[PDB]
Amino acid sequence: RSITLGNSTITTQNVVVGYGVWPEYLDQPTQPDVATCRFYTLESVQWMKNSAGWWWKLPDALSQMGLFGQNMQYHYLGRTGYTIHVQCNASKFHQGCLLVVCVPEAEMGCSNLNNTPEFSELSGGDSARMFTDTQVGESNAKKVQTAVWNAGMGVGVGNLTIFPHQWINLRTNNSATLVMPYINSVPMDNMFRHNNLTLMIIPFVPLNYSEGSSPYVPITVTIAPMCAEYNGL
Amino acid sequence: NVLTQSPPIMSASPGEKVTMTCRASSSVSSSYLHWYQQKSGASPKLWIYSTSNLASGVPARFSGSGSGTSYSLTISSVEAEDAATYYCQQFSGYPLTFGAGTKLELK
Amino acid sequence: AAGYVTCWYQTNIVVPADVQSSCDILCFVSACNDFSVRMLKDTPFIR
Amino acid sequence: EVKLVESGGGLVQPGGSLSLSCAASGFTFTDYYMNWVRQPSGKALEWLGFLRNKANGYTTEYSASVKGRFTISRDNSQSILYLQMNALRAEDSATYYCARSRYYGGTYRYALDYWGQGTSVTVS
Amino acid sequence: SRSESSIENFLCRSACVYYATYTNNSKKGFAEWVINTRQVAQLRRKLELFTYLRFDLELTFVITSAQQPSTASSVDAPVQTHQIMYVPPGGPVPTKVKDYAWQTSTNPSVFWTEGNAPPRMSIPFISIGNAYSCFYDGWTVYGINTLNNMGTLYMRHVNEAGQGPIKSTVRIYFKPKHVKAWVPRPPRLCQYEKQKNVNFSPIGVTTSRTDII
Repeated sequence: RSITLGNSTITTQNVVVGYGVWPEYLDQPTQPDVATCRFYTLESVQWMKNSAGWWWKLPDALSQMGLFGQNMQYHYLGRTGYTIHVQCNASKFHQGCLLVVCVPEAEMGCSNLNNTPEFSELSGGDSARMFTDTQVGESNAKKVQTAVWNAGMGVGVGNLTIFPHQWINLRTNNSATLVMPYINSVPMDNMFRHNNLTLMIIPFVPLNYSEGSSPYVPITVTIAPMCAEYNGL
Repeated sequence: NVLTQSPPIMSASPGEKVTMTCRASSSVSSSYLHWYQQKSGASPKLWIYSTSNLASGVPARFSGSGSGTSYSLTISSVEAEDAATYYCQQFSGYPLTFGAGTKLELK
Repeated sequence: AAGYVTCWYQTNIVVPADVQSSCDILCFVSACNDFSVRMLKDTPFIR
Repeated sequence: EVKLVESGGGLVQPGGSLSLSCAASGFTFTDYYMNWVRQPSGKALEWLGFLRNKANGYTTEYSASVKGRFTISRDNSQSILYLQMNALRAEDSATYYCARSRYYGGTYRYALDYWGQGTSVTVS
Repeated sequence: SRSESSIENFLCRSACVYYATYTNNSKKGFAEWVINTRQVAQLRRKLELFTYLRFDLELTFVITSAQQPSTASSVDAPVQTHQIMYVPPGGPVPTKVKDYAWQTSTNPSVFWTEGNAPPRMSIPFISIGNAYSCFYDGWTVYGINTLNNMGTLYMRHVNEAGQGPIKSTVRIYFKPKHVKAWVPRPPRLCQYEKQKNVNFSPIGVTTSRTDII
């Protein structure tokens, strides 16, 4: 209840941590630990009736975010773990079910079968990109194919539970919490050309409500970097 | 993916059963094939959706069928007020292609 | 500039059916127990 | 009841521009897909494009024949659907309809349930 | 029986990955194969169950021959010898049959005379990162990851053409050895279009039935 980091404070009341391991620290990489370790609340998305899903590429949603974004232009390298708090707040008269899954190395697929998607289309900075429940056509050149039953990666979307995940059932549950360690092949990588995590929120059972209730429900994502450090002097 | 309708011109007296077919070039799924009806000097109206389901306000004389790459539409009893043009729509990829058109004139 | 105590909508007010949506907030102020005053004068709240 | 009227057609020199407009009343506008279909004089129908609902982000899906020339949009104030036609040719002389789609199960079958009355566009 | 489902028993299996021909006198006959795991679609779907892989490599070459139609007058041939050169990542690359890059001292090659056991050679975990990566969400061109580059192989005859043409085929066999795997991943549902990327066209989730009950 009412946890705080730096100059921010959020409140909480069930956590699922990564692949079982907890994030920790390692020329010489220096340790900045107090200046940017805080809760970065992104803006809320609206869960409507015929909504399809959302995604965020994770070391890119915190690129225009304050002093964390200032520490990226000053540093060529870095390695960072995360802690993600997702909560949506509806009444007891709404009903639905969300899957909050955190995918490492999620290559997206382009709509044209020869090309590859562009950086403006793969990831909106600190802004959610949307799945669709129709097909993106082949005629446009560089756009992400977002048929949500394939999850944009050419796979069964029901089998996405092999990644570290959490269900949000409005009947019983209210929030989700993930703690994701640093997963990469190299120990310290180029932070400008690599988005090594992807946070997806997909409504399996759609939102429903009776006439009179509030016709859409907000979802609030909060990311807090754990064990961030960069390389330089 | 183009659709061919046959016959182009169809004539039949009222009271009998007549049917038309719409054969696709490739495989179209059974849920993405629809039938429309356009009278002379009027906009089209959705008639049958997803190859077997009657729309709203349509009389029960019609029943669509077919699967794979061959689809059809049967009229159990032909009246006088349902003489129009009937098109079939599909979706395998984009775009949404229509039929050529089957014109029904009463005899 | 000496400070500001602004407050912002993060999300909307989600409400069920047959519940009113216009709600109010009250704000209380106090002293945080650790401070001092010097050079007594008279109040400006008089004629 | 559902009522889709539209307006804006007329005469145009080939190589010019024209803007159609579809006025929608009788339903919530931000919840359905809205299409654009043309038909020439006594020929088959031809689908030009649609525009998805608010929950899918108002993205557009043009046909391969008119991609780059035409533009579908909407007005954020009122329930008016637009069609900016640019670089008109000799074979664009047709009747332009305005259609709507809905979900039948929870799925989106690609049918068009309600149609507009049709405005006519011809070139000279 | 749970030792058949281990990672080594699932992936350390031999598989023919390439098949090319080359003839000695035609001045544009020499084989070439950039070593990638995305060649055969059945092995690719097994290696794409994991994000990061790390294995040794073992290759075996089944080289055969055939006598092409020459003119006349008693074609007699000695036993043939072939050269299989392996170019490491960042090495000089041949472009003709008579080139300098065949003779470089840092590209190790085997020489094998026909009629013997096939020429096996073995390649260690040759990369700078600590694991090969099957998927890469980023740029270096999108999703390439120039760090998991394993090299190239080149084949040619070493005998000059004596009296008649002779063309040869080669089948390369591929066997991952001492495999470690990390971060499992759902298996692919859609089909494979291009070798380089993950691009696809959408398909239904499963085959259907008539009624739920």
